[PDB]
Amino acid sequence: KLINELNEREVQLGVADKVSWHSEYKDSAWIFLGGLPYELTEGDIICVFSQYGEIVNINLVRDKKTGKSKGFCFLCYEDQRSTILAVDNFNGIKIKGRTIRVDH
Amino acid sequence: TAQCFLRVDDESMQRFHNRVRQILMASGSTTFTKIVNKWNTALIGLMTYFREAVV
Amino acid sequence: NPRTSNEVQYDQRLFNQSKGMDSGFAGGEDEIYNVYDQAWR
Amino acid sequence: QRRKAEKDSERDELYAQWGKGLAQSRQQQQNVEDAMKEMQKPLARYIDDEDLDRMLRERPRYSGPAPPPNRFNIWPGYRWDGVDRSNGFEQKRFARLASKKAVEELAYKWSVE
Amino acid sequence: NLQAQEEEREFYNARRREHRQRNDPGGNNKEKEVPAKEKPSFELSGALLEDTNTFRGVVIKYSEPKRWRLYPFKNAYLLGRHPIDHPSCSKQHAVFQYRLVEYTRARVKPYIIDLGSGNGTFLNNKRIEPQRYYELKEKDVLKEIDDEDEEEEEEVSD
Repeated sequence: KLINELNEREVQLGVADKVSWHSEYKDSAWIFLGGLPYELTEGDIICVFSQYGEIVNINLVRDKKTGKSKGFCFLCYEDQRSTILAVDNFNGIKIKGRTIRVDH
Repeated sequence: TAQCFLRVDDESMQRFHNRVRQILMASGSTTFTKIVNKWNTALIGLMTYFREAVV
Repeated sequence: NPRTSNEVQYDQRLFNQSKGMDSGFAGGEDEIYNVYDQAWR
Repeated sequence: QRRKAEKDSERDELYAQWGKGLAQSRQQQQNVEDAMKEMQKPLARYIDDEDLDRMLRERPRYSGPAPPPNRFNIWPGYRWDGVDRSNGFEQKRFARLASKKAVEELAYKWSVE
Repeated sequence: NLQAQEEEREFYNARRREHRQRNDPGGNNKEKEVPAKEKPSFELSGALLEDTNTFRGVVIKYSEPKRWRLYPFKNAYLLGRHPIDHPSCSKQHAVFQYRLVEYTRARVKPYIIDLGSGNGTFLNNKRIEPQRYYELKEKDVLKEIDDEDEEEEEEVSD
């Protein structure tokens, strides 16, 4: 929720690109999707987030014993600009009634 | 099948001429850069409109 | 469920470039200048 | 312990090279080819051959519909759901940036007066 | 060495995906990209209601050959059992989703598509196999085997 208001202070003030805080990283593909719905699974979140790129490999944290999701996934794309696009875009999204969170 | 020749009508030329005369007469005070604006405006006013027929 | 529409229609990058309405350019006043669309250098 | 420590360590190579951006790495690779062009092509102009064919033409990939424009112009993956799920910040961010271009011009129009 | 790990993974669709993306229940047969109403396609044809192309429906109860009503197709339509389905049908053999009728663009043309209803559906007393759009031509008949009702299609002319 705090993200979207950082993108609004970044757009409103005329940040103009490379000083963007996605340049904070430059080293990292893997993204963090928290607040995910428990019914979701690999193939699903792959099908939704391959929109903005091609996701190479994602490890979704699912509790070892019960074998169900703890509610979040660390994902890895083939492209960084896909990550920048995904954090800056896909965030604040409704899924099954609950708004997911994303960040680097 | 045919050819149409264009020519700029008399009354039009008369209007333009009265427009230049308007620029000279109505400005005794106004700045010299201002007059040139008046000229340019009138002149493109003629040329963009008539174009081919002018030549 | 895809989100579908008839035809395609148009993209976005352009679909909102130039001002709006605005109207021509004054009654046609001499004082205006405005002949050139972009600066010299 | 050689093959095992090379499972974990060569996995450090694998997931290390994978981590960053496999897409990013190839683009970097292309630059390396560019250096090769320099060795033979010190100062190329026009008709020299690469330019020739160059102007002589002017792995599943997703099929259905269209993918909305992405600042960086990336086609979606193979099995992608085929549905736009977004905050719309791209468009609006995309639209707003375009609006500014109109603004610089109508800013100018001001100057002559 | 029967089951190494008890959970593993899926790589499969989620019920909330297909659910949320189609709801009246969740439905099947999301309209294709082409679908457009017939009246506006008669507007691009430049046709007032006099010369316009409107598909009217005709009913005959399969036992007795007329109108319980008459139905326009101009205003796709979901043919189902009755509430979800727009084109409700009192037929007790229709699955909760029986079939669909979508007008598509190939020209504005009518199309019938079976949803894979358990019994099937007969076209001119000749069934069609599931999961493909089948164009309909005027005077064609709908009811897979002998079906409490019948149906016919008519363009508006004369």
